[PDB]
Amino acid sequence: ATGSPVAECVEYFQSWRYTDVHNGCADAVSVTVEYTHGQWAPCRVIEPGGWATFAGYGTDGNYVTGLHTCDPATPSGV
Repeated sequence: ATGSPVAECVEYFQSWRYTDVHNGCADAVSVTVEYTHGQWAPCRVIEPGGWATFAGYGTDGNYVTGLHTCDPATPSGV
């Protein structure tokens, strides 16, 4: 309700250099993340209840600040 960055059911946490977005909508949703700079990862689809690792606020990274809902387009869908 309060934090609504993407499909809602997806929830990230910041564990140093690991922004774990755990979805729970029961459906696949594409989520993107906006970093303090941009370590290139602002679009990845989630599996129902799955995760999406994103370069957290590490010194070798940036810091994801906001999640965004992505449209059906994963980087390399083989």
